[PDB]
Amino acid sequence: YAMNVLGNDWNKAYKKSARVVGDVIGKYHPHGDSAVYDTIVRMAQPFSL
DNA sequence: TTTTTTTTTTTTTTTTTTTTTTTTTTTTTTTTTTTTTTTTTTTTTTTTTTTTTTTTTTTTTTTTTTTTTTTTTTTTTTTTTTTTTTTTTTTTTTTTTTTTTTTTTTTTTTTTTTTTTT
Repeated sequence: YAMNVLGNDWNKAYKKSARVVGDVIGKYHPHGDSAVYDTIVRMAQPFSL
């Protein structure tokens, strides 16, 4: 939801992971960074999903 | 106004314990030295027809010493018991998976101050 609200569309240019993690932690997820980034890393990598 | 009782932290330095620097013994690790395997070719060894004079088996008969034989008494064999080892259920502990809670370190760059050595 944070990546959709930011506008991280698949055909648009990339955005840094720090901005997305900061936006998620600031707005939606109250559980602090370094665990949202692990979920993002797992969702990105092709041998896990 | 002078004088009298009591209380504790310090002059403490010494005894006990703890912490921190040390170096003998069995378990790793790199080296040299000896067991394995594949090619060349090479004189050398070795596979297969022909002839040949040989020397051991099969007609026949003989005996004697190993094959018959019965029996006493041993002694290896088997029985029970118990110990030692092997092997497998049982239990315990530890590790990895993915979202969470927490933290912790090493260096550049300059300029100024402490803090030891000569």
